[PDB]
Amino acid sequence: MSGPNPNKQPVELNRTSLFWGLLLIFVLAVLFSSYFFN
Amino acid sequence: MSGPNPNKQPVELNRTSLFWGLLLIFVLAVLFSSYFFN
Amino acid sequence: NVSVAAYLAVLLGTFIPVVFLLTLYIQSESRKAAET
Amino acid sequence: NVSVAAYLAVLLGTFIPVVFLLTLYIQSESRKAAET
Amino acid sequence: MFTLKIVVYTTVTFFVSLFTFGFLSNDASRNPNRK
Amino acid sequence: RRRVAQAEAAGWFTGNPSFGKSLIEYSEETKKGMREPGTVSISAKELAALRAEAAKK
Amino acid sequence: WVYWDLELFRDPRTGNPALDLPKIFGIHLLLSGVLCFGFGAFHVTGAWGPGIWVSD
Amino acid sequence: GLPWYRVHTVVLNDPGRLIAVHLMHTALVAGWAGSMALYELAVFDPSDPVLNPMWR
Amino acid sequence: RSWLTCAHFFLGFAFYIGHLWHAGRARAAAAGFEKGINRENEPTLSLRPID
Amino acid sequence: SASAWERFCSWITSTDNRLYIGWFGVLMIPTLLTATTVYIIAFVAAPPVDIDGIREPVAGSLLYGNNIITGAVIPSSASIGIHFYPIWEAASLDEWLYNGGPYQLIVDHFLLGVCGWIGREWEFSYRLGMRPWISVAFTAPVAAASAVFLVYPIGQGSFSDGMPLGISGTFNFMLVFQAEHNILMHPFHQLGVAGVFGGSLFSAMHGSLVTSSLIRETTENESANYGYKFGQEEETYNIVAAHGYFGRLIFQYASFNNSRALHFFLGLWPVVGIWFTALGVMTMAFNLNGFNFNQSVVDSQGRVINTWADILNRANLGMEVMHERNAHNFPLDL
Amino acid sequence: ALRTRLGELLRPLNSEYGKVAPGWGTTPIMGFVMLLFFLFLLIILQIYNSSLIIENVDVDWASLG
Amino acid sequence: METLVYVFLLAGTLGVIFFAVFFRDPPRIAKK
Amino acid sequence: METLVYVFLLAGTLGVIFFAVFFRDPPRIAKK
Amino acid sequence: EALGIDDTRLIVPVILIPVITFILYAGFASEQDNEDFFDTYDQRR
Ligand code: CLA
Ligand code: CLA
Ligand SMILES: CCCCCCCCCCCCCCCC(=O)OC[C@H](CO[C@@H]1O[C@H](CS(=O)(=O)O)[C@@H](O)[C@H](O)[C@H]1O)OC(=O)CCCCCCCCCCCCCCC
Ligand SMILES: CCCCCCCCCCCCCCCC(=O)OC[C@H](CO[C@@H]1O[C@H](CS(=O)(=O)O)[C@@H](O)[C@H](O)[C@H]1O)OC(=O)CCCCCCCCCCCCCCC
Ligand SMILES: CCCCCCCCCCCCCCCC(=O)OC[C@H](COP(=O)(O)OC[C@@H](O)CO)OC(=O)CCCCCCCCCCCCCCC
Ligand SMILES: CC1=CCCC(C)(C)[C@H]1/C=C/C(C)=C/C=C/C(C)=C/C=C/C=C(C)/C=C/C=C(C)/C=C/C1=C(C)CCCC1(C)C
Ligand code: OEX
Ligand SMILES: [Cl-]
Repeated sequence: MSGPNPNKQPVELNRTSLFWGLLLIFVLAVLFSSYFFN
Repeated sequence: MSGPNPNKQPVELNRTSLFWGLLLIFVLAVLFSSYFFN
Repeated sequence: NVSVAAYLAVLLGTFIPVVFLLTLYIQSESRKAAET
Repeated sequence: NVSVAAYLAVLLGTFIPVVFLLTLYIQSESRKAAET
Repeated sequence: MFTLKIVVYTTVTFFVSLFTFGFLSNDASRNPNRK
Repeated sequence: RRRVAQAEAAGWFTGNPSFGKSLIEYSEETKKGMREPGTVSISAKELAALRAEAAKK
Repeated sequence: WVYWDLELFRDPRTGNPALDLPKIFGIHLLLSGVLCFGFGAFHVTGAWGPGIWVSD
Repeated sequence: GLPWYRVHTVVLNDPGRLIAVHLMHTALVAGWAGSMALYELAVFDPSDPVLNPMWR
Repeated sequence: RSWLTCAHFFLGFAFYIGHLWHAGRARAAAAGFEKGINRENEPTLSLRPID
Repeated sequence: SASAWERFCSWITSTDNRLYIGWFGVLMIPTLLTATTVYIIAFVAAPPVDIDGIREPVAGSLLYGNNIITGAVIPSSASIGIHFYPIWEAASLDEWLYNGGPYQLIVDHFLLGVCGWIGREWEFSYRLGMRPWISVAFTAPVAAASAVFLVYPIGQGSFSDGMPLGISGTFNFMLVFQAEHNILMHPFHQLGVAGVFGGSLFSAMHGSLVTSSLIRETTENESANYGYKFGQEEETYNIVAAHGYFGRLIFQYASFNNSRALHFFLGLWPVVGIWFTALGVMTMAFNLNGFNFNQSVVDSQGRVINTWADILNRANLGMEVMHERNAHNFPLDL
Repeated sequence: ALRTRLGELLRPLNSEYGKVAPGWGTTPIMGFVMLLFFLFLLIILQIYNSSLIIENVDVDWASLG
Repeated sequence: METLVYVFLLAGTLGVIFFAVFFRDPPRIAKK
Repeated sequence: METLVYVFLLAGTLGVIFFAVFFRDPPRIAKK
Repeated sequence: EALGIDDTRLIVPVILIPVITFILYAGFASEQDNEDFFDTYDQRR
């Protein structure tokens, strides 16, 4: 019972998604840093 | 040529090492936080 | 002048999702490499 | 009183190696999972 | 303060009673070499 | 040989097939044989149907 | 999370993991009605409770 | 697999990638020198070299 | 008073240590594993793994 | 089929619980949880405590201006002494907080809990069919904790003299203890220092000798720890090789041929050392102090020629005249 | 699937997955109740909007007294 | 405000201890 | 001192752009 | 003050709880054999 859960699925993130996420987070930081600081 | 480097090796970290590293980092933070703050 | 503890906000909000994405990418790449 | 920018030191020095260890562990576990 | 005292007395008596009557319950037999 | 028995029957050798094995060591197995002892191979649909029939009514 | 495969969560007719959502909604609606009635009848009214904040 | 403390031994018998990691370390050191100089220039006060020199 | 108190506190602690030693060994010798674990029937190997 | 009490005893003494409870654990778990809860909440948020009894409270909690290093649960008031001070013996809860009652609560529960831990180590040694002398080894740190938390307050007549539940408080305890008893010159404390230094030496020595002579069972691209499998029958390292190396290092019978005798020595040296230093603190609780070699060297006339013990005495005097400010109204410290 | 005391107690409460009433069932009375709820929401919205003024219902901070 | 950081670090250490105890890698014997 | 944070964020964004251009996943046709 | 008892209501739990635990233990002991043995400990439970 405590063992193989049949709903276990792998999680993927290709390099395109990694670069999009990095760009999104860094651009959001660039945008909101001026407003958090002031 | 630009392709399979024969020296490529996988990197492992079992759960015991993960817990030891977490304990080490958190205990170091507990120890040095009082001195960084003052 | 500039309010403090906003350095923490900017740097942590930059780091944590970046950490999450880097971990996801490395995990996926190592799973692909072990599939081979 | 308590010096500022030491919050950044404490929190980043706590997070970054923890991030490194978590990424290593998740990468290793996914490589083991795809080895099966 | 009396209510806290009687609660603490009840708790200590309860756990000490469990200890005492548990070690009286043939504790030496509870070993892997029995039988 | 009498101690790998009486321990396999007790529940050892099952549950964590990659415990004392390194990444390369555990990758060398699960690719040329050496399944986890005490376990069998079964498809997900067959296992789901068996679990459905176990909880029938 | 550890004990996920409880027999309660499996349909007696089919065996697949299923939830009888209409009856679950009935149970939760009955519980929420009891909680709402109790809150408004004892807590707000002060029958057994403090009441709510009332200003001028 | 390699432990975390042996991850750099892959360039031990790879001269090209040994040169690559040496170049990366050299670039990091040179960049630290440049950035440290820029920060120190940002926080330096050259008005009074007698009572507020660079070591103060 | 200091001599008597220190000497008898030392001896009381030492004899508590002796009590623990001899009570443990008495239990282990009565049960029959005071000389070590039996290789043929190890009690731990016959138990279910705990995790 | 069995009675309810029999099933309760089977569950308490069960080897299938993730953490073994046992009958000693019945006493241990609630006492240790109570001490842990009170310690956490009193370390985070507790008002200052008048430890000296002179109406000059000392702040020890994080919310009153302390960090991890300076934070401590302050010992109880000197007005209390070693009187039993639970919550219900105070007029109010804040009076109990002012007089350091939490220190007594934590100390009593912690000492009961560590006695329970000794008994529980014995109990799970008995349930597994192994030899029960790990508890004898654990009695040494328990002896030291008892000496610094209960026996010293008993000897000095006040729970204010016990070791504070902190770090800087621990250092203050050490400094005042050196000032008033000269613990460095006490041979039992010297035996304890030899015990800890020798324990470190022997731990490093045994670890290096085992790691040096590991039997080759792995490849070059993996950790050497995976050459040992949990539950294997064969030995994972060459005991003869380590014995030969250590025999040629010092002399051929400076090593232990027997691994069982070697491990008995490993478990014996620091346990005996800590036993002796704990008993030394217990004896200095009743003012049987260490060696006094002050003014032991005089010249032909009789002028005092100082030694290192005299400089140590000067340091102890510096600590003595500064400890417990405004709590001494009389010349001697009896 | 392991069986527990609480699981066996609650089993009949989760045992009728997919059981439906044939046809339209109670849809018309459901629609009637939904219509009443719509009217009630409209009434209270227009009261809070002051588009519906009722006797002794003064939507104002001053009604607190 | 550093008290919050101290409490966070202590609670994180205790959480690491909790997960190391109860979510540890289960030891099993290998079939070597 | 926030100027340093602004410069760090801008340089990190430019580094992300650089790595996305030159260290991208190489597009290849599959054998479907 | 015997056992630190200053109010007579404190004696009710101190005496009562061991009585109930003894009742459970007495059921357990009445389930037992309860005849003399010649050994270091009794292996019958
Ligand atoms: C959802 C509805 C609701 C809400 C939000 C409240 C909210 C409140 N009520 Mg209230 N009340 C309600 C319904 C409600 N009531 C009803 C229906 C009744 C009638 C029965 C009452 C009767 C009532 C009285 C008589 C009183 C209140 C009081 C209060 C206030 C403090 C209580 C509190 O914060 O508990 C927060 C509770 C929790 C966060 C739950 C945590 C409990 C932990 C888990 C304890 C664990 C123990 C448990 C047994 C498990 C142990 C075993 C385990 C270890 C394995 C609070 C404003 C008190 C008051 O005036 O306050 C000033 C008060 O005296 N209420
Ligand atoms: C807490 C209230 C509540 C909730 C959430 C439900 C929920 C449900 N009831 Mg129900 N019911 C309730 C109270 C409630 N009931 C009461 C008090 C009674 C009277 C005893 C009933 C009597 C009843 C019957 C008789 C039936 C249900 C049924 C149902 C189910 C299907 C509903 C459906 O088809 O939606 C239809 C509606 C939608 C799918 C979407 C509606 C979206 C709205 C209209 C959009 C409006 C947006 C717009 C901007 C609003 C502007 C207006 C505003 C400004 C004024 C569903 C589980 C049916 C069922 O399956 O039975 C088991 C059924 O036959 N109910
Ligand atoms: C980008 C390359 C990075 C590596 C290059 C290395 C050389 C460059 C130098 C870097 C300088 C960083 C420290 C700044 C100095 C300082 O902290 O003290 C100066 C002030 C003192 O406080 C001040 O104090 C003043 C009063 S008083 O002094 O407290 O009394 C008051 O004005 C106010 O409280 C406050 O402003 O500190 C601050 O308040 C600012 C917070 C620090 C700035 C955030 C650094 C952003 C970059 C970090 C990147 C993370 C790394 C991830 C891995 C890639
Ligand atoms: C003034 C004199 C009167 C008071 C002093 C009394 C002397 C005390 C010691 C004598 C009694 C104990 C005998 C030896 C202990 C033992 O268990 O023997 C069994 C073996 C002995 O040799 C082993 O002996 C075995 C044979 S046999 O079974 O023991 O017969 C053999 O198989 C094995 O190879 C061999 O290594 O145990 C050991 O290896 C440990 C030897 C050292 C232990 C005693 C010496 C004291 C060390 C310092 C004490 C700690 C202080 C730390 C403070 C910082
Ligand atoms: C800009 C870059 C910034 C990043 C730099 C910093 C990131 C690097 C930080 C990683 C350090 C991690 C080390 C842990 C990693 C870890 O411990 O793994 C344990 C590891 C296990 O060894 P094996 O060879 O079996 O490893 C198996 C492998 O799978 C592990 O990779 O052993 C070691 O690494 C030896 C070091 C022992 C270290 C003991 C640490 C315990 C110290 C005490 C803990 C506190 C005690 C508290 C009470 C006082
Ligand atoms: C906290 C700590 C841990 C323990 C030790 C110690 C106490 C000393 C302390 C030391 C920490 C350490 C090692 C910090 C390291 C800091 C470093 C390496 C900073 C270096 C940053 C590098 C920088 C900006 C590089 C900037 C270069 C750029 C844009 C180049 C851009 C360009 C490229 C890429 C292509 C050509 C065109 C152009 C424009 C030249
Ligand atoms: O507090 Mn702790 O040490 Ca008993 O003596 Mn007096 O007081 Mn104080 O001096 Mn000495
Ligand atoms: Cl004085």
